[PDB]
This record gives sequence, structure tokens and C-alpha cells, in this order.
Amino acid sequence: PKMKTHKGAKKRVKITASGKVVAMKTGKRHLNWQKSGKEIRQKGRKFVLAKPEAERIKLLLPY
Amino acid sequence: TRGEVAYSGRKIWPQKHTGRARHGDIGAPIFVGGGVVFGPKPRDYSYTLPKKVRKKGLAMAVADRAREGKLLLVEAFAGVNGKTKEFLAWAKEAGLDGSESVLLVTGNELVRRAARNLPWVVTLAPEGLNVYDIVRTERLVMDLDAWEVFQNRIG
Amino acid sequence: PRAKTGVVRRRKHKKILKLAKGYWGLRSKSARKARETLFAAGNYAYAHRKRRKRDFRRLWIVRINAACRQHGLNYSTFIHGLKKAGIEVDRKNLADLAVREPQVFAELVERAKAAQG
Amino acid sequence: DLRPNPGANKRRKRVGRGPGSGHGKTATRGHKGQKSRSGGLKDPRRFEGGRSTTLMRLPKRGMQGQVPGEIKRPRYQGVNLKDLARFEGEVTPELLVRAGLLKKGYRLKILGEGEAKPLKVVAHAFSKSALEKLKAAGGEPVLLEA
RNA sequence: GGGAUGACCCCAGGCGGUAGGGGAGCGUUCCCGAUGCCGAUGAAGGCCGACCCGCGAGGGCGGCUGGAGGUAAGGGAAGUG
RNA sequence: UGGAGCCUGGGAGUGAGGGCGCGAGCGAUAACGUCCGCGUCCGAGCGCGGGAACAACCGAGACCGCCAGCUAAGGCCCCC
RNA sequence: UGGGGCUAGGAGUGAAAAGCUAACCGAGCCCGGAGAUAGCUGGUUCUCCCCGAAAUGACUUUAGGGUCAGCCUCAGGCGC
RNA sequence: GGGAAGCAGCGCCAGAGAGGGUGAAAGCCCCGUAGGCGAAAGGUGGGGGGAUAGGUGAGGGUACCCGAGUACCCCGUGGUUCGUGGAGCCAUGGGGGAAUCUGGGCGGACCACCGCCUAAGGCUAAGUACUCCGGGUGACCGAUAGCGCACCAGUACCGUGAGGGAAAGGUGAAAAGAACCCCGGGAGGGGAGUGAAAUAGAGCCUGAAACCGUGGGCUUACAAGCAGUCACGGCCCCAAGGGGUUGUGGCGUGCCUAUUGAAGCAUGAGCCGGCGACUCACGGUCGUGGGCGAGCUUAAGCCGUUGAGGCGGAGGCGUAGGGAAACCGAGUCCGAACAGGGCGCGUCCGCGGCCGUGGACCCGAAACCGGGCGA
RNA sequence: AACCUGGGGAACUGAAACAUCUCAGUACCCAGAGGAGAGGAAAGAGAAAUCGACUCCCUGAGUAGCGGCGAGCGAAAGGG
RNA sequence: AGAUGGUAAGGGCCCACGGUGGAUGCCUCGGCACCCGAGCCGAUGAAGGACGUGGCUACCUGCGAUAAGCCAGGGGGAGCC
Repeated sequence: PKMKTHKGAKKRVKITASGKVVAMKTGKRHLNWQKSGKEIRQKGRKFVLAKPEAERIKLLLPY
Repeated sequence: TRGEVAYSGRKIWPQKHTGRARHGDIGAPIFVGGGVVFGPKPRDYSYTLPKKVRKKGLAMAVADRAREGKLLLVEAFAGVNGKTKEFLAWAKEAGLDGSESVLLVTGNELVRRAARNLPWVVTLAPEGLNVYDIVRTERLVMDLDAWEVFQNRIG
Repeated sequence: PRAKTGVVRRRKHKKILKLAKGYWGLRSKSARKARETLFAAGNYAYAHRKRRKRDFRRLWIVRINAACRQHGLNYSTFIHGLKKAGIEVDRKNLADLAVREPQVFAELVERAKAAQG
Repeated sequence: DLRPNPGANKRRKRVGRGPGSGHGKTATRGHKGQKSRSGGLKDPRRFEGGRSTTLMRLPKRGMQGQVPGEIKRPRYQGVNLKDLARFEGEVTPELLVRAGLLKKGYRLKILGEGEAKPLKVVAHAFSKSALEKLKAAGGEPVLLEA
């Protein structure tokens, strides 16, 4: 009775005005050593599709 | 439910090489003795209707009635002193023979006492006007005090 | 409010058993053996109305042949004749003329072998 | 009005969906016909395969709180002057909660969009943009908490 | 398509079907309608029918049995087949 | 101009396939064997006609009714 | 061999079979936790109308279970 | 009419037309209902009155007292949202071990500032919990239902014991419960008689189905079958039409489940009746019938009603977005950047579909743990 | 009969294995109280130039936080 | 040289009337839920029992060797054991 928010999603993914699900590109916490400055440079956030409808459902109460 | 049922939990028979079918305990709902599946439990059916929508109706109710020409608000209660006879008479002077039913609304205890026992009367104080009572009757009669507190109940 | 079975079940049951009068043994007693029987009985009937239309095709044709073979020719020939002869008539049904009024059947055979030889 | 045809208009539809019959939703109950459709399934939203969620994505949304808790600091509620457009005289926070906007969400920040209007406006903050637009007649009662 | 929208007349197409999706109905118990309406000149239930109305689930009609209950039009709940 | 198509959303089931024809691998140019690829029919058309009988070979996509008429595969000595 | 006593459930007893411990002991019986759990097997109830699948791919302590894609359906919009 | 309370003629009460009873269906026949009364005795009882016990000031000086194996520190643990963590606070098994207001603890390691509170003695109504017990109500059940038990039930009966645990209600308004005769050892019947009714005659209302009989019509001893259907033809019963039966001819692989595929020699079912499986609560998300709209909406409670509704804005959603954050704001973030680039234009109730948490469509293990009972 | 405080205190299960974690201070055992019991007049809350014993309801809030940061668990102040 | 009629040990279908059995409907000294009220007893021997008690008495009920009952106060008014 009465849903609980999935703390480990809140802890890692913000949800936009339009209702899109936005988080940080994977693959750079010890990859590095020598990859292109291009690779590691290219880590800002992104969209996800279809699978965010699931994410969202879990951040019920807070929105 | 099959837990609120009286019986013991023991396994009625072995399960395996008995020849009968496989069973649990006898509180199970396939058991004629048994518990009952999706049965009623005590529950609360009430809900908060928009207070606005309550007002509209109360008002829309009295209107229809007045349109019919069946609303009559009054003042002079000569049929007083809590006696059925008196009211009876007063009511015929007003043109109420008991050929239609009447919601008689007033703050006056004694006029209320007088009617009541007539089958064609539903008596009621002004605080408790409500659309059900209004509709289930054919004709509506108000005291002026009663019509007042009805206007204050709107705006 | 409980709403127990009540009268309902019996009534669906004997609706059917009336439908089953006079089938052998348990098939007019039992309110489910009867059902199973009635299923096939249904299908059988549908299939068989279809069939009736065919069973009489055979009859009409079998005896026309008998009758017109009694004048020299055969059925194959006779029908071809009428076709050319312009008599969209007989209607195999209505060659019972062969039995009532063979006078007039005889006439039709002449017309037929008219267009045929 | 009579007691026949208070009849709820057009769409009440109380007709729920029952699956016991040989027409509509049979044997299996309108869905099902297999296994793990039988008293429970694992989620989904978040679950399954037994694979690796999409808890593979990380929390750079870092800075996420230590033991004694969150810190109690002052919070600011915005309101575009476009909304101030209605009412006239002197606008003051608390007079704004007594109306559609603000309520208890604490310190008022007037800011933003729409044409301004000649009057004194009491606040805790204005944006650059907002303060200028209030040049064509107005106020800078500011600071407060005093 | 008529278009005096008449839900009635005219024309032309579609209508095999498991898992499933969607749309209409029929029946069971209980509540308002009810201080009412039916009822011993016969309620409910039961037994018969080749009759009437529904595509159908069903609903009428008639005859026998039964002996005190039953409950419209229009709506509302569910231990509902 | 089609129970075509595209866009957004609510509800599913399925995730065990099978035979036939054609193109290859495995196998022994064996298997109602087994692996993929292109198509079909059964599945769900074990409804109907032909094939002696018979899911998938040939004919054909079954709203109901008729003691009317033309055909298809296959047939016209008797069973028929 | 009669009568009177003592030792019990990971415990007793055992000239040792995992034997015996109230007619089934590799851990007694009763009640409770309890409606344990059961990716497994079985069963699921009135009528008519329209549409109508799948047995593939990816990942899966996965392989008769799942999650996304694909194929069925309804509603809104777009209009060759 | 067996019986009036039905129907009809003419009346009356109502602060009483809740309900139950009377041979059927009654405001005025009975018991009641509205309304109003009543305790010698025992319980209860600041709700309303009285009486005690107990308690109420200010300065100025001394600095005598303010709860000890305690505070406090260290080691081992528990409580809290806190699982070693930057780990405080509150409790404490072990070791050390103070001070009496220039005394001592707390404000999340610690130090300094600024503040909060006085540990190591005790009591204290009310608001809250429950229901063996009594009363009132019911869009609760009506004898496989409802408690396990409507009935002499924790009974019979089962077990050494702890413990397990059923079945089984109904003549009639009134017993008027069939004197007497007849056959029979009786039990039963047949006359007679009571009754409106006796296939209401006593495990007696209604009395359905399986199952077992008797009587009547059609029908069968050279056939062969998922038991039927279509067509003719004969016989038998009210009339140019129907119903019953079946001689011959045509055609025809049970139901369910499970399956690539079942008449299948694959699963289930002797037959009949009755019981038997997608629910409810609270969140969520679409859809939909309404209300009000840049706004919409109340929760607990308080006042009424005794099947009446009002009040109550604490709160909640919405009106602005970006950023880990400081923050800025129609923008904002990475960036030195008037480069580029990412994100950035309603609510309440009803109804219906699906999801989360709870057995959550229903029946089923082998086992695991606790407390008892058995030599 | 329940209801209450103290001293002791499981496992099935969930984590789609399991050991920390969960079920849970639950089930259960024991002692004590009473028509209730517990608590209770600050060595308190926590940031307010603040409140002012204790208990109980609605909010706060699935928030702050805790967590093999998994499964999951989950406050207090403040306002009515 | 020829022919379709004709028997029922028994069997099948239909119709009528009974037997068994206890579904259905109607009925209710009983149950379930919620809300109110009320809330401890015991060494002055409880809760719970055993045995006993009637002119005649199996069981239930009530009582306790004073045993279906003994004393007094209050309530009621024609029937009781």
C-alpha cells in the first residue's frame, strides 16, 4: 500500500520537463590510460528510449 | 477466509501412495466445510463529493419544483400547537388534500410535530434540506425562515 | 448479498433434455451425455440439408436416363440436344414428365434428337 | 422531477470484465495459456533476465548526503511579473500566498516575463531583467528579514 | 444515397477461425421506486405444450400441482451463471 | 482508395513448431534424421470436393435458407 | 519371566542393522509460524457481433523461465 | 370464504401510519409505538456543593549543601533512519576514576567562540487500547449458507497422550394424532371418522434428478455398431395439418485437457443433485461521464441529524526551467568564448482497462523453525 | 476473551543461489499490571532575537537519510 | 415351382401412474459485522469440577445434608407447584 521510490534510480538519473530520462554516458572510470581525448571528452548526458517509461514508473511520488 | 476457519492444520492424508486425490487441511475453499474465497469483508462505501456539486443540485432541485408550479412558501401557521387535526385543516385551506406528497420544511417544532404521522408528509428542519428528499416528494412547502437559510446555503 | 445457484442450473439442464427425447440409453437421461450427442446431431443436420439438394440431383438424372434410353439415345446426348434446341426448361426436377404424360416427354425427345445426329 | 431517470446519463459502464464462460474469455482467463501467469511475475519495471538491469548506468549525480541529513538553508520561489499583471496597489509576499502563488515556499523572488506595471513591489530578490523592466515606474523594497 | 435524419426506404461491398484485443446483450441475489402495485376468484417454487415474440442467452401464453408470499417502468450494488 | 500506409498512446498473446517444394552444410548423393536460407499449407480451414481409408499432394477460403442452374480437381462397365 | 523404577528428539538407547524410541525413524508425534515457497502438473462456469497472432533475433548460473525488439488489437491524429 | 385482517357502505384517532401477533393482506381486535411516570435496598457518582491536609514576600553579607565506584576516559555491545562510517547522542558487562555552580551534561569526530539544559531518589488524572458481557442497527447468511454447534456439541466418535472432531431444523388455524369393525403373531394395510386439504397420517410443507417397478402404443430373432442425421414408406392417437414409433436407403473417427500431430492404444471423468476459481485496500497510469478553472481540493476534528447535512485550508497537486552544488532565471549547464552543443511553452469526484505492495485466480509438496506430548 | 509493560527470542521466506542483509524484535516462552497498561513535568528539542511534561489522531513524508548503495528499510522537528 | 405376411424368451423408443431420494421455493428459538454501553474475581476459599438433591425422575435446569429450596424489604395482581 503506497509506493516507495527506487532510491538507486533517484541517485542516478534526472527526469526532464518533457518527461525524458537523462543520465551520464557509461564507460570512463578507469578505461583511461590511453583512449582518445575525444573518447573521454565525449561524456555529457543523454536520452534513453522505451526503457525510460519503466524508469519513470519507479519515481512515482516525487516525479 | 481459510485462516479464520476453525479447523486444524494437519495434512488430512499422505499425498503420495494413497489412491485418493492430493489434499491439504480441510479449511481449504474446495471443501464444503471450507473457507470462502473472495468473500465480503466489512467496508466503507462513503466518498467526498465536491462541495460545489452539492450546492448546484440543492439549487437545481428546488428550481425544477418551482417550474412545475409545485413550490409554495408560506408564513401563516394557524394549524399550530402540535395537533394533527389542526394541520390537516390548515392544509386543506392551502389546497393540500393529500393527493400528492409533501416535503414540509420549517424551523417550527410544533408544525413539524403536527404532520409527521400523515403518510403523505415528510417533515424536516431547514438545516437538512437535501436533494433526495426534495425529489422523492411531489410538492415542496417552505416557511420563510426556511427559505432564508436556503438562500444563505448558496449565493 | 450471496447469490447462490438457485433455480438456474436445473433449467439450463432440462432445456436440453427435452431436445434429446428418444435417443438410446443414457443419451436421453444424462444432462451431458445428451449434450455431447446433440453436438454431432446439429452438425449432421447442417451437412445433410446441403446433401439433400444433391441426393435428388441423382434420382432425377437416374430415371431420366432410364426413360430416354427407352427411345434410342442416352442422357448425355439428350441434355446436349435440349441445350442447342433452346429449351432451358426440363429442370431435371420437372422431368417427372417421363412418368406422367409420356406422350409429351416423347415430343421433347424428338426436338432433342432434332439438333442431334 | 420524478424518480425514474435520474438515470446516470450516457457513460457509467459499471460493466466490469468477468472471465467465466464459453463466450468472451474462456478456460484460460483472457490472457495466459502457458506458465508464469499463475499467482505472480517478478516485476518488470526494474527487474529481469537475471541479467544486469540497466543499473550499469552510473550515479555521477553525486553529492548525495551524509548522516545527520540535509541542511536547512533559505529557499526561493519565483513569480513572473506577468502574473502580477492582475492586482493593483502594493504587492507584498504573504499577500501573494493569499492568492494562487507562493504559499509558505518562503522568500519571494519576483522575476522575468511580461510587461511591467507602475507600483511598489516588496521582495527578497529580483532578476537583472525584471528589475530593469520595473524602471517604467515601481519599487525596490528589497532585503527584508529585518 | 436519400437529406422535410424518417435510425425508415434504395444501391454496393465484407461476414472460416486457436492464443488474444474490441463491441453489444440475457439471466441470478440484494437496495431506491414502496405507508405503493399484484395476491386465497391462488404468491414463490414444481410438472407438461405441436402455441406466440426474440439471431441467441432468454421472455410470454395455456393446462395440472402448490398453499403465502411476490414486486413493473427507470436506475444502483455484487458471495452473480 | 486498399480490413493499404505513417505518427502518438491503452490492452495482449507468442518466444515447443511441423510437413511439402526449391538452394547449401552435417550424415553414408541413409532416416517421418538434423542444421540454416527462399516460398507455401497445417497450426488456427481434423469445415467442404478429389485422393479406397489419411493435419499439411490436387480442387477450393464454408452468414442462413431452396426437391433450381454452370463448373473445378477427379471421373463416365457394376458396386457408384 | 511378573511387579515397581530411570534415560527423549541432533536427544536417548544400541553384543553395531543407521536398529529401536506406540502398526512406514538417515532424525518421533501434536499444535502453531502457515494460506511457507512451488520459474512445475491440473482446473476456471451465460449469448450474439467485428478484427485476429507466434513458435524469430539480442542478452540472461540462460536453455520447458524471463527483458527489449518483431507479428495481433483498440482510440486519437495525418491524408495517396 | 374452512377462516377476514381482503372487497363494499358509512365512520373515528394521530406528539402514536416502528414492528410483531390474530385461521389470508388490520393505524382504531391483541402486544406494542409517540409522549409521560416510578426505588424501601444495593451499586455508581466534584457532574454540583462544603471541609481539612498542603502551599504564598523582599534586600545585604558568609560561601556551609545541591543525589559516587557516579560523571569522565578506555575496551566489548544494544537502541535510533545510522550495517565502522567523519559516528555524535541515549543505554552499559570490564578497567581506571572526579568535582558541588570559577560545579557539570547537550547543540552529529575535534578545538574555539555563541547558546540550551541541571544526570547519578520517587508519584501523578484526562485524551488512547481491547470486547468474555448487555443493547441498537444492517443495498450480512438463511440449514452443503451462517459460529465447529439454529437440534442435549467441544458431545458422539478417533488417539497412550498433547490433541483431533461430525451428522441431525419444518404435520395442522386447532391434535381434532384416526374410537369402532375387518385380514395379520406383529408390522403393515382395507372400511369408518376428523380436517378447507390426509399422495397434510407423524424423521408428516413444497417434494426436482439419478436409480427401481406396473400398465398401454409403435418396434425387433440373416445381422455389423460414437448409436445420430437426411429421404421415402408402414402402423397408432386429434385433421388436407401436426405428434409418437421405425422398415429400407444416403452420410458420418466420443467430450475435456495436452499437443508439431489424438477416435485415438496419451490425461481426467460410474451417474445425478448441491458446494467449487480474476477479489478487496492503498498507491500508480491511461481512458471516460461530470464540476470549477489559473486555479482546483480539503485531512483529522467540531456542530447537526438518528438512514440530513453543514463547518473545518494544517496540508497536497498545479502556476519555470537548468545545474552535483554555490546559484542564475525565460533561460541555464560544459566552455576563455558576442564558438558550438544538451535540456528548457490544470485539478476534484464517479466509472472502466492495466501496473506496485500485500495470500492477490483456486487446490497441491519433499521440507525448515518454536512450544508441548510420548519408554 | 482480547488489550498492556518488562526479561528471553526462531525459521520457512525475500534477495529469482547464498553467508552480511530480509521475514522480525514478528511467531513463540516466561514474569508482572489493571479496568486499562505504558509514559510523564527537561542534564529536552534544534537554529527560530524559537518552543515549553506525557500520551493519541491528521499532516510533515515514502521526505531526510540507512543499504552485499542490492533486495529492501525508513525517522524527527515544524503546522492542524 | 412363387410370393410378403406372421411368434417375443427377452431387448429398445414414447406415454401414463407409483416407489426411492431430499434438490428447489417459502420459513427461522441461530449465526456474522459495526456502533454504543459496561469492565475484574480469589484464604470471608475463586475460575472450574465431583457426588448429591423430586412421593414416583433417564437427561437438562435450579439448589447444597436447611438441597427445584429458608428469612426479610421492594415490584406486581390471578393464577400456581
